[PDB]
Amino acid sequence: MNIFEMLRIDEGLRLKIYKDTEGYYTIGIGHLLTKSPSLNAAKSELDKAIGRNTNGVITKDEAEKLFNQDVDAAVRGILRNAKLKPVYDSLDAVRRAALINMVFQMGETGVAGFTNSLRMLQQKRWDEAAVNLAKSRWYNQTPNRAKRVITTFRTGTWDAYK
Ligand SMILES: [Cl-]
Ligand SMILES: [Cl-]
Repeated sequence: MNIFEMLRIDEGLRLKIYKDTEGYYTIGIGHLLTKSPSLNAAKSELDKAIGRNTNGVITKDEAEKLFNQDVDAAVRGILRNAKLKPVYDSLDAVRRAALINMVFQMGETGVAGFTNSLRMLQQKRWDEAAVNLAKSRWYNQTPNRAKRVITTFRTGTWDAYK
């Protein structure tokens, strides 16, 4: 298990434009295209992202290319953020993947707002952090996925993804 296999489980793989759990146009392995309700706007974002005039359909290789870029972008966002970087640096590689997962789903600014959970993670108060993380819109709207990520923070193992 690693961050790519983890997010592939959590996000799935779809080669045609679909709506994510929030209703937003998405493709591939959780590649958000736009929050606009216009399918045409989403297709324009897709064509720009891929470099060709699709029409809402991509290949598996193309989906994996976006995925690699999106995982990169999550890590780079963590490292450039003054709240997220110290927490990330303080973690083991398994829990680092859990934080990347959160940033992939919600964005750098969103995760950086979890001030109290971030402090508990920095303090390595794993059970307390897990309780605090679940007190969130995140957990309520995607509870099975959040439970997997929270278990990863709590245990530092991949048990929730086996
Ligand atoms: Cl993008
Ligand atoms: Cl879920």
